[PDB]
Amino acid sequence: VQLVESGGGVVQPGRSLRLSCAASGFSFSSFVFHWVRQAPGKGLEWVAVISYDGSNKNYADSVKGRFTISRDNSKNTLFLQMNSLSADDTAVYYCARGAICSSTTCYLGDSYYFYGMDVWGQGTTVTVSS
Amino acid sequence: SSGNWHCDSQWLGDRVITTSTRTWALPTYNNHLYKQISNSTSGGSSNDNAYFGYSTPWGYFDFNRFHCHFSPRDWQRLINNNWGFRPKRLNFKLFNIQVKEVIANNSTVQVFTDSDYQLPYVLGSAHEGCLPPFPADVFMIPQYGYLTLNDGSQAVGRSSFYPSQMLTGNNFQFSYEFENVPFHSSYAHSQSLDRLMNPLIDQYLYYLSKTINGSGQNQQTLKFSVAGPSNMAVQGRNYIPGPSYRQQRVSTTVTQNNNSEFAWPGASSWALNGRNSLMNPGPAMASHKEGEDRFFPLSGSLIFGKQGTGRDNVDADKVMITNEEEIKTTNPVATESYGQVATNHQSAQAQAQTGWVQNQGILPGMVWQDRDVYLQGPIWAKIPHTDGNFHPSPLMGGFGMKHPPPQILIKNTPFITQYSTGQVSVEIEWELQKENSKRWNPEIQYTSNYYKSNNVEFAVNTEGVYSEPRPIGTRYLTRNL
Amino acid sequence: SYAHSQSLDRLMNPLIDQYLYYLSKTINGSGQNQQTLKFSVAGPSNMAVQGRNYIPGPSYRQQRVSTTVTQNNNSEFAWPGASSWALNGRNSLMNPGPAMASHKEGEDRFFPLSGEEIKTTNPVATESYGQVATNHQSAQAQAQTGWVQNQGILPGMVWQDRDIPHTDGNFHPSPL
Amino acid sequence: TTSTRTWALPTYNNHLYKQISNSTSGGSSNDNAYFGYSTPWGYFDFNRFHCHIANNLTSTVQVFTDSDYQLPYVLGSAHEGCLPPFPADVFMIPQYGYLTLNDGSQAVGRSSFYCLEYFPSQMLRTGNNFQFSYEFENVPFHSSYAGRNYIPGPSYRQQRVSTTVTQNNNSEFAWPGASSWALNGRNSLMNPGPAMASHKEGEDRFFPLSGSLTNEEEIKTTNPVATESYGQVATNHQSAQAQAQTGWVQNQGILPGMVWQDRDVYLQGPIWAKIPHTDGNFHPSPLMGGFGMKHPPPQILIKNTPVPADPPTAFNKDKLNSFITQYSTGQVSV
Amino acid sequence: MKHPPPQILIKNTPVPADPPTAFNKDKLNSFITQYSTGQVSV
Amino acid sequence: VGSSSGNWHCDSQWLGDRVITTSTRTWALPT
Amino acid sequence: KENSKRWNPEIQYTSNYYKSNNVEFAVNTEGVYSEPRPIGTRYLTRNL
Amino acid sequence: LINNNWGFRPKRLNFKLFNIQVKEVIANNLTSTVQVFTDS
Amino acid sequence: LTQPPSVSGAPGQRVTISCTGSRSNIGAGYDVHWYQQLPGTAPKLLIYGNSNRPSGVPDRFSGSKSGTSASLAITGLQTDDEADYYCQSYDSSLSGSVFGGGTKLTVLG
Repeated sequence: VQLVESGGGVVQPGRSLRLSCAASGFSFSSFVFHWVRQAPGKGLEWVAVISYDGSNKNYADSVKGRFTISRDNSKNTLFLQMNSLSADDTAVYYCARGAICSSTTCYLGDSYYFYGMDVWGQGTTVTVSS
Repeated sequence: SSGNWHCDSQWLGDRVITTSTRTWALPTYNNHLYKQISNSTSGGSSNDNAYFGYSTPWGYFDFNRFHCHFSPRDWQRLINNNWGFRPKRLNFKLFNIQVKEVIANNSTVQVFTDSDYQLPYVLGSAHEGCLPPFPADVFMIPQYGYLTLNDGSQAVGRSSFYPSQMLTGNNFQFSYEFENVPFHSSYAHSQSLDRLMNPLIDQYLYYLSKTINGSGQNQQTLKFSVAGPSNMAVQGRNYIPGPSYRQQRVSTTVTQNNNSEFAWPGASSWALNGRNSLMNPGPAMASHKEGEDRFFPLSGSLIFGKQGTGRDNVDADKVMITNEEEIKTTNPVATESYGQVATNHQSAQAQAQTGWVQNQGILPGMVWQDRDVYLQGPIWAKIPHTDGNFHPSPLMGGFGMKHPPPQILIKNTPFITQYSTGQVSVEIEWELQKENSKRWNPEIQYTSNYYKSNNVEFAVNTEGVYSEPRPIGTRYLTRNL
Repeated sequence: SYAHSQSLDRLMNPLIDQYLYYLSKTINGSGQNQQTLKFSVAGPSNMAVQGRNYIPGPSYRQQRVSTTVTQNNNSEFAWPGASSWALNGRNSLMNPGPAMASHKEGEDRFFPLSGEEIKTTNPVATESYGQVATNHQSAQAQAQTGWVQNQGILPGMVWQDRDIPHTDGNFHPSPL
Repeated sequence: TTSTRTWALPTYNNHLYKQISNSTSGGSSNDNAYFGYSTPWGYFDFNRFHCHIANNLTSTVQVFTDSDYQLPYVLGSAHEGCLPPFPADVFMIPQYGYLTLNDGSQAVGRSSFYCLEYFPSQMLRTGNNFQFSYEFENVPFHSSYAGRNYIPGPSYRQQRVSTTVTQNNNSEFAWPGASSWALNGRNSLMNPGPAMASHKEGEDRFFPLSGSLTNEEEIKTTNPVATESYGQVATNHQSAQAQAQTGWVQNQGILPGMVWQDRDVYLQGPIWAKIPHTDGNFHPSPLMGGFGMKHPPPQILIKNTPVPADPPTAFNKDKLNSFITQYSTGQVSV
Repeated sequence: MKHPPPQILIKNTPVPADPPTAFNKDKLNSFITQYSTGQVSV
Repeated sequence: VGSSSGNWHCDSQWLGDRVITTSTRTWALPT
Repeated sequence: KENSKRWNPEIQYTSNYYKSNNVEFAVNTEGVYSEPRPIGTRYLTRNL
Repeated sequence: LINNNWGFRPKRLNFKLFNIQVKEVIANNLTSTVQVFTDS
Repeated sequence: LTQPPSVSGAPGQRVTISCTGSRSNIGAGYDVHWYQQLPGTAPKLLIYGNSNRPSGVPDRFSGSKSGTSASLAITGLQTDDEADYYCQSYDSSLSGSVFGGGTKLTVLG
């Protein structure tokens, strides 16, 4: 079971770069995926959460509208494309897969509440600087 | 006009009167024909899937789901305040008939009830076609059809083949009387069957604590101990938990599960005439024991589905699963063994041997709770006519009745392309069992999330689509056991 | 004094899907770490899985015997292969026993050793009542099932009789 | 019949409701996990057949019977605390305590706490008296006495134990080899369980491991032996190439056509039991013997009104924890 | 006013178009183009 | 002296549009 | 009483159902009665 | 109350005082009296 | 969701870390999942669910939930146990998960 990342680079403020996560060794469809961003000295920050088949996506507040999420099932890839980066976004990005559920709502089994991220990726450094 | 629009709820003392009016549309089914149907018409490869019967041009009216008669507020006003309810009187009206041709006006609509229960009663099997939960919706009447004896896809000698008031300024009505049924329980017991005891006092009964003196040879001895507070597992009890038929535990976390198909092969079932049928939903048993909430028994629950979900191979998030956790006090867990019996006689030459009861039929002393009803769930079922029955309450939940609400059959009188639209107002009256509890602390009961959201649960979205977010169950109040 | 024109499990309407769903697919297939829980409507095309309110009546399995002396085993199993009850250390044959279908439908040659219109509401005498999961299927081991030879009473059972001593209790006292 | 006795009622828990759970005794087993409460109230238990310093005059006694069955009913657990069988003895009144829901020893939110002070109750000084008349609901007569159409009753097998230790296996099988039932994950010993004969006729030195308090052997007519199978069933089909196979039935649910006897009552044994308030049940007669009832004799709750010691002249809002030592006594006729 | 004149609510009863032959559980999205007129006296 | 002048009444009744709450307590009054 | 015909269900008061050391509005192991939180009256909703 | 009702308000009041005891510092002082009245 | 800026304990002892939470966060009964990461390496789920250790996890690592504030008690502290721990839980009002503020356990040996 593996989860990787790619697409990182030096953006400079104001421009977009797609950030893609290719994954194999597990069924792509049966698991819900998360993106979690980590500043160098700051705790893990949860950037986005996308459900299986990508039917429903609910961003965090800070990034709302300036990111987008696309999940292509056929090639077993998770694509997070962003827009209008500021210098507050410079940090690692981890491709995650949600499984575990907060207990009482497991029966409803929603796209959200699968914040349990059993395994996740190697991360990639996206540095936004002039 | 031959009728008016009645939707409301009247909360009166120990009674509640619910009235629902819906606009409907009835087409022509089978082109005014009766036709044989079977499995071979679909090819019928599986013997377990083998069936035979006939499709009829007739429609029918299915109000048998609770959400037809209770707004989400009323279901809340009900379940939090009361220990039980049960229907008393039914009243039904078919008014404002309109007949169309294909669109221009015209004809009669035939409609009748079966009072003597002669025609096959198809309502209690939880089919779709119910009145729509949101009053603005318009529900297409579902076609009537039935099944009978069969061998493979062929019929057999015993198999059976099956007056109506005619109607545009006419109306149709009847009144129906529910036979006496017990209150469907809507509470959770504070105490568990094995915790009934007084923790502060000893019993006067004894249990056998030591069967040997120590380590060595020839140590056999009999030592007895008073059953008492420190050891509560061994005490004598007057009653035992209800019956059980084991279900395979399923982990709602995909990773925990086995990496092979096990849907059918590892499912519980009952066998009838060489045809195996999945045991669904089965006897009432608690879904999961406290400490694991993520597992569910395989068929031991009623699995509904969310709005916009349908047909084949939907994802896990789409379907909503009911919870039977509250009955964990008096009942064995669905995916756990009933208990243990001894399989042999201890000799001096042989150690005792035990075995895991997978399923247990009734024993004297067994008590149980039946399967909870849900706002989206069915109301009544029809007790079959047989020599004898036991605890006729239906296994999906609701009120078992030997004489349940009759069917209302309807069809258009015939060709010209024709369909009929109309109105329906159905009125059920319920008896309430009030909450007498002396419990000091405030109890758990239904509430909406006060936090901000994109939408309101149980309200329409920006496209007008209406959806019910989660299964809602009756038992929120607590009684002593 | 009559027989049913409907089997217990076919009481459904053939033209309408239930609003109930079941577990259609445990495994996506052909791979390691490839397990997905898909659900599907219970409907006419699959009539085994639908939810049902009532289950057929109790069973205590009878041994099977056939009219043709060749189909039968070449040994005498009349007493050794009989279903009995044991009362005060004395074994008594179970005759006729509870009411069960004498044979599966289509097969007229086989008959219960101590035992046919009840077949719709009652399990065949020779056939096991059903299956029960005998463990938890959780990765290390696949799910297992047992065979239930006899089944007591359960809420939601309905059954037919065959076509009272002074005691503290009796259930369905109608004479066997 | 009539009984009259003498009782002495102390002050329990310093007149305080105190939460209790196995964490006080350490609770090393999941089987024994419990969470519940204990009250300063006492209560009267006559539920067994053989039942049938200075003066402070102003200080009072509090008594009420709970006729709505709103409190936990502890009289059906076969506890000690009975009236003495011998009319001249003096007995002590057991403290009232109950239980509620738990996960482990900790409380679920569904747990229910009850303040008995919050029922209306009667207060008695040294001159007042108390009486009430309970009317029993209809129950069946307890039977005291000794090709087929009917079959013997149900069975849940017990392991057989010999009275002479040499015939018993050299191992600890009290709990390991015991019979039990599972409830939300906790295993609970099966006691006594179904009513069954304690031995086969002709072997009197054998008893059920947990099936008997005594010997029920009088019922061996209509009931099978606790330590024996219910009987045998075919497990397969015979064929030309497959011999007939059978297997033993170690537990047997109720079957149509069965007849059985209940458990006997003893001079020492209990009389009644409360049928739990539920959806469904079968043969409600209690398994420890005696008369099953939905509405048994109500619990008679009793405690002494606390009399505080001298409070300080300045005002202090803390509930008074200094009480005058007091106890009561009297006569009980039933 | 604490009790002004009550709001007088009005709408046309929706009349469906031709329903399909085989049953479809989905609520009806097809209706006949229509409006109503009349007299109001106050 | 040997007479009790009142009982212990503590309960609540739910009747129609009314609710009747009875609270009894014990007090101790110094000088 | 309330005649409210509001369709969606109200905000009510509940005791959160989760395993806890003690029960709210009950007595701790020394019998000290405790009111854990203030409870207001306003839950049901009206129109303005 | 707060879950099922729009409003409440008190109607009547019924007050009682009984089972008086008087102590002396401890034994019963049986002849002592207690002054109690309301200002209406 | 707030964690101590630093926690410090000596080898062979019992260290505890606790993340207090809001009603929108932990009042609802939502499970609190704990994570650890050795510095400069991908974080690993530690205590999935309220108190469960997954396959391939040391027995000593144990945590619970009470009130609004979950706690995590490590027993028999080892050198390998010095790393950053992170308390996550779902927040209702936000509608997205909120991780904690981060913590660095200090093995004092």
